[PDB]
Amino acid sequence: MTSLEKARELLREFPVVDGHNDLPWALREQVRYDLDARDIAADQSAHLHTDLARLRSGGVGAQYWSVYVRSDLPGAVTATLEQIDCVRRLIDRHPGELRAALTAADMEAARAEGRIASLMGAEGGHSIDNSLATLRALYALGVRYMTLTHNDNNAWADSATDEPGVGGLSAFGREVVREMNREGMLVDLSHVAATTMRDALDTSTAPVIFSHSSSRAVCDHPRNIPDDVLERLSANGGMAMVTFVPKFVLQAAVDWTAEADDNMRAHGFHHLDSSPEAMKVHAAFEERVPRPVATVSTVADHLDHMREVAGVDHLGIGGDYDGTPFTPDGLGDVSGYPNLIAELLDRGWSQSDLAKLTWKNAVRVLDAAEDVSRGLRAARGPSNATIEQLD
Ligand SMILES: C[C@H](N)P(=O)(O)C[C@H](CC(=O)O)C(=O)O
Ligand SMILES: [Zn+2]
Ligand SMILES: [Zn+2]
Repeated sequence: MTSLEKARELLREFPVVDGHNDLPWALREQVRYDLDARDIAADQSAHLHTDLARLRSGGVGAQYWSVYVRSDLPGAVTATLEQIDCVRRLIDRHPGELRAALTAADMEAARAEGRIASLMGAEGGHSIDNSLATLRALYALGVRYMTLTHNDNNAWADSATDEPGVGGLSAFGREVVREMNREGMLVDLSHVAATTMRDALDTSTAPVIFSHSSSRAVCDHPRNIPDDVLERLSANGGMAMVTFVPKFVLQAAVDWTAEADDNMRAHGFHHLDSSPEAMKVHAAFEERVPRPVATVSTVADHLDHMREVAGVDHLGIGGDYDGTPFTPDGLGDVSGYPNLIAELLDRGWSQSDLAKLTWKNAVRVLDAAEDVSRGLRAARGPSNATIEQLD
């Protein structure tokens, strides 16, 4: 059979545990959670990267649904609760295809019955409003990982896409990691600065993850992971879940975006300005310089290097579907995973290597977080520390 046919067979046995899908945010922005307007039980290809049929075609067996909220707007906690509510509603609306998962055991139970294990991951420490009790509340509601920062620094952690702040993690930042370790919430290092990555690895007593980050050695961009950090994963026991974002994985795209941003500033606009006037400037740039397109090969290049440095037992996949506008050819939506697996097969990846990449590593890591949590919960009570006291 073809590599694609083989890929589908392999995924039927050990499906993909995707680390970051922003369907909730997309639903929030597109229809303000009017789920009937974007029923994922129907074909949503015209509006979203995600729907149930495409997830099945793509071989997704577990999904960490992102409950991301903007860090540049007030009421982050309320918004996070609304994002969590959206995930809960989706699970309740589609019992035949989805199953809520809070543990590694739940993930296996879902796989055994043929349902997509649905977990939640918060994206940005701003979601806890400098409150450890709030962190515990999010865990109680089902959140199983939290990206320490999003695109901007918060009071206790530095973002890779912001200027240096506290120098990685502040004293309270380390306290947050300790509490996440005690609760059993995975520390997600995507988005954070390299300094923050190292501070988190020094502090965490549990395996950490990168829900959606690729290789900095392959593509030099702050959102990607440095080799020195990848090297520490084997000891930490964590995993880096490769992402598909073109402007992060394709060199030409990284350069194009940098030049597009410079062009915006050249016209007196902040590179993130979305006004009609700013859009005119960007449109003119794309007119003379077409946007480069990434491919499955681009993503495979990152996985090959990540495997060499981090090890096959420390890799995963975090597509970032519905969280980013552009996608690599062959990975246009959630139904594309088989194309990536086929490419890896053509590159010599073994069936067991691939089962680890898609399913086994993710389950091991969540189980490890649970194991570390059992020990810490029995050893001490929860922290009542405040950011004022520590910082
Ligand atoms: C804003 C989304 N929750 P995200 O998941 O943070 C997507 C970005 C890339 C982009 O803006 O396209 C990233 O992950 O770094
Ligand atoms: Zn992100
Ligand atoms: Zn996101």
